Amino acid sequence: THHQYIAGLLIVGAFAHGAIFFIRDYDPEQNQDNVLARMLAHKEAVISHLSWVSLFLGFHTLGLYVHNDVVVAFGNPEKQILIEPIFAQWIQATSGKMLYGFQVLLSSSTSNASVAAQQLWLPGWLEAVNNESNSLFLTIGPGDFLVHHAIALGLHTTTLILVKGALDARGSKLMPDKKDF
Amino acid sequence: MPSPSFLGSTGGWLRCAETEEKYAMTWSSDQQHIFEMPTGGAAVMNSGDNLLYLARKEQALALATQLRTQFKIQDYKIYRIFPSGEVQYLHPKDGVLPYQVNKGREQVGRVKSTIGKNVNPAQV
Ligand SMILES: CC1=C(/C=C/C(C)=C\C=CC(/C)=C/C=C/C=C(C)/C=C/C=C(C)/C=C/C2=C(C)CCCC2(C)C)C(C)(C)CCC1
Repeated sequence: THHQYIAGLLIVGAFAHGAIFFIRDYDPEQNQDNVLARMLAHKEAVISHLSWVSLFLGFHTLGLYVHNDVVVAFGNPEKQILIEPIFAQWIQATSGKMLYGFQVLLSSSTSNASVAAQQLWLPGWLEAVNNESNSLFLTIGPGDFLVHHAIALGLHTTTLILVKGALDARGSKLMPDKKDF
Repeated sequence: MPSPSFLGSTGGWLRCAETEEKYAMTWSSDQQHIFEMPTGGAAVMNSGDNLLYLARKEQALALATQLRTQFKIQDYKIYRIFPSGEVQYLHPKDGVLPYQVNKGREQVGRVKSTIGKNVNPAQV
């Protein structure tokens, strides 16, 4: 979490100085005709998509959460609309397990894709992931998915907030002389 | 000069007011009236001109704005400097600022586009 918080810091520092670059160093007269100047001639469409994502991942992540709490409070945890991240379960299938049997990656040691480069280091791979005592690709399920859904929600919202502040830095409709300060 | 009497202290006997420039207003006051200071309660306005002390410029202009709405009286405000320099900063033209005057001039005026271009081609 130490390096995690400092990672978020460096991200914000990069984007803040990017906004300063657009204010004190950008010039539409020189960078014209490329793709960078073409961005902020139509950037409103990009801001629209990002706002839509921020609303979508909210009404469903937190909406699922409210359903979970309300139906568990009523004494029916089974009526709860549970969720299974089969995409994140596929990561566990990639670990070389040969007992799955539903045409997933690394489910059979005879497949040429699995046979390719399984001569030396794969024996340790399969032995290291087929354990409940290590932290090499843990089990993933509902309480594991819905938080990743929430992380996507918060991170996409954060992305929009960090980008639009640098986009509407020279001016906006509320204030087009923002560059004059 | 006969000035309205006010009680409550607060305004007077401030060191900062003594070391800082002070404002002095006046008004005709053809009739005995009762008004309110911008920083005090109520006080009776005596006949003839009345000189007061003010510590802020906005305080010196809001009182003139309030007097103009009551009755129709010309206002005079004089702004003194720290040592003893007394200059007429209010109505240097003696013509009301919103109304048109003959003595015209331009100070700090850039005549360029509206999005920006903050460079000034000429200060005077
Ligand atoms: C705003 C601003 C700025 C900044 C920006 C930025 C910083 C951005 C970013 C971003 C980011 C931060 C990104 C990231 C990324 C990544 C990517 C984009 C990738 C990719 C791809 C792929 C496809 C992959 C694949 C793979 C491989 C390779 C192997 C393994 C597996 C996988 C799948 C992963 C500037 C200053 C400029 C300007 C102004 C302001």
